Amino acid sequence: YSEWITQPNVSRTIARELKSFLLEYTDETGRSVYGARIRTLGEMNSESLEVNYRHLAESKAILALFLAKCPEEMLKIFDLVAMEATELHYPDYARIH
Amino acid sequence: MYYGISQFSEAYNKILRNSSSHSSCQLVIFVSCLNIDALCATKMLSLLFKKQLVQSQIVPIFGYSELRRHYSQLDDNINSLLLVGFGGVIDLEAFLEIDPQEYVIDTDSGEQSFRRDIYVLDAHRPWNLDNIFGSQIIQCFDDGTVDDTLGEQKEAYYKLLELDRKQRKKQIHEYEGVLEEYYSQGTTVVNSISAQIYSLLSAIGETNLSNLWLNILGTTSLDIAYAQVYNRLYPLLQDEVKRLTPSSRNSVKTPDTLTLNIQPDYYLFLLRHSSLYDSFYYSNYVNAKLSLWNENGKKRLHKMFARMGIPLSTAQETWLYMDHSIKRELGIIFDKNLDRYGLQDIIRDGFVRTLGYRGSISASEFVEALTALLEVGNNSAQKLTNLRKRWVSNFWLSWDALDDRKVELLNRGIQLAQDLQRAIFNTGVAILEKKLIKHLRIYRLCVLQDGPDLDLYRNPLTLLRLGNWLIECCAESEDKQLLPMVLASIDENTDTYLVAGLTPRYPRGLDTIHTKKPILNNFSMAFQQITAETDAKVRIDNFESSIIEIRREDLSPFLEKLTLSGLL
Repeated sequence: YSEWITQPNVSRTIARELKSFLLEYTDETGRSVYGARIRTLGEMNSESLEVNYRHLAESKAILALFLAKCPEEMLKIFDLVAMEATELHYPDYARIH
Repeated sequence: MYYGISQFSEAYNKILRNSSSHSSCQLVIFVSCLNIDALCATKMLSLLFKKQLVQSQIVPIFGYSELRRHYSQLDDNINSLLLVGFGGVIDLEAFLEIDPQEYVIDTDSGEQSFRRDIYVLDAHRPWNLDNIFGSQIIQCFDDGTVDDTLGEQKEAYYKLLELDRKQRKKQIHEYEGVLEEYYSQGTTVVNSISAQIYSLLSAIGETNLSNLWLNILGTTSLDIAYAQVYNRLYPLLQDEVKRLTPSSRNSVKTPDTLTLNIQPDYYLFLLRHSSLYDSFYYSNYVNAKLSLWNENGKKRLHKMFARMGIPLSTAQETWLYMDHSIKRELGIIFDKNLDRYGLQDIIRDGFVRTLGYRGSISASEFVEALTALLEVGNNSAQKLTNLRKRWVSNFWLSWDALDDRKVELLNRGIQLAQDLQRAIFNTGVAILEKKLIKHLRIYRLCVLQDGPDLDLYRNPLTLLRLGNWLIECCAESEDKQLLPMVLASIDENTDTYLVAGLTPRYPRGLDTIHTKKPILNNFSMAFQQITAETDAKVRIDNFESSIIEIRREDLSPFLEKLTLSGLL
């Protein structure tokens, strides 16, 4: 399993799905609560990026199981997707963190 | 047209020859307290006189009756008295109650020589012709701009002078109607006193960098009161700068070298010498645009700051301590972001001057420091005389600060400006959250009863600054139309209310034609009307008609009359 996750091809596909549900997946609301946390943490000017682990299993859950099994690499992927969301919602919020 | 623009130099030479006595002083200077442009003009006159070595006494005044009693104190031999921007509209001669026949020496051909000749340069617009033309002792410097436009009014006034029949009666009545047409008009200013003073200097050709610099400062002071006038005079100031720019280009900065630049300025108080966050924080225009008074204002401020990508702790730290690597890029960053927020109109070119390695100081920063030093540099009527003395002292302190060597005093005024902006912000947010404004659809009414700094607030300039901030806040709220601004403050030491009647003002950047027409302060006429009948013992001795001191108990009937008054 971990060797399969190690493939950067798999990692990039997961990155695509991660960016997809990050803003596109607006669970139970007309707006993505994760997108709401984005640029709010930007306003807070912090680095945490809380997820709650929910709306993840609720969002097709394959990413959820993948994380639960082999986190570290897709945590790094989450950090990357955080970078793109960062500069997206707040341009220039890069190089702050 | 008592004094032609070109004839200003001729009048100046006449004043010289009248007071051409190095042995004996024949010149006295009377200046309105609490006016930046007045201080600039006084500096102008002082430098001119020290060029001519003419003996002179300089006196700061705040009250009209103070002017009268001082004039009583004055010796008749003084053939030269100058007035700076105060009382021009009111008939000073009537206020002075002078007899020209006493004053005229050798009436005969006819010439009018007086042992005291009083020359009045006024910034106020109504410009009473009888004040201008009733007495030759009253010497009025005329911009011409009002005077030529007053040609119909001037000829009507002349006809009234001639006629002292039904057809002639109705003609006189029509002339009186015209008088009332330019009467009942809220006085304003269209000419920064420094501007025409420097024009006269150019006529004499004695202009230096400092003269133009001080003219810039006076105009910048006028900017908030009349933005459009500042904008109109701005190209003239820039052109004169070019006229006086040194030939040397981009020379290495050395302590001897002093340079004044025309570079983009951001409508943030003390921006260079304060931080970024704070400069945004107490900026009245920024506050009104962002509603910073409320918590959501702060939220939006943090959002926009992060939009520039500026780290917070970096933002609250001072501009001077900022790394230049970001400091250079700031302007384009705002260009990219302010527009997205609509805050782009705040960027505009300004005059910032530097000397040696002291640093560059905005003219806006300079005038803010001057205003601060004026405000807080230092029975009940006796207490009010004490406050007038302290205000004169603050005037002298600001005068002294204009000198280059008192950079330390300038920094003190800077600190006072920071503190005053902070306190004004606190008071404004307090009244806004508590909704202490109570608009009566004739005028938005707020009053000061509780809270600290009322002693600071009863200082007229502090009240004026708070009024400007609240006018800016209301105007940026375009949902509610422009309405008169009335503000009343209490002093427990005097136990009577302090009132200033602020005319409504368009938001900055409002170049629409309906915003081109200025607003006239109906407050002044209402106050004069109340003084005329059923007066509540208000004080109008102050050179500002809008600012009025009233018994706290008698203010409620005053408000009732204001509601009754239809001119508001």
